[PDB]
Amino acid sequence: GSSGSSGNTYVALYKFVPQENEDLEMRPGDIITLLEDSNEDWWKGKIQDRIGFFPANFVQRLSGPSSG
Repeated sequence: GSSGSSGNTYVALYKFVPQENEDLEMRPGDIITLLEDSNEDWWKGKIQDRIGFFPANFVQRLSGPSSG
């Protein structure tokens, strides 16, 4: 990301099954790059070799390594 602004990463909790191209496929344990967060119910991101829309209730914003 050239001169990125919002570097928010999300880790897919469960596997998603896209019915149409528009939808994006993800697996439990992958890293998705949140690109568009205008919506609230569903968010858009970018995967290694995959791309598209996906539900937020499936992923969990990655805050970071919790520690004292």
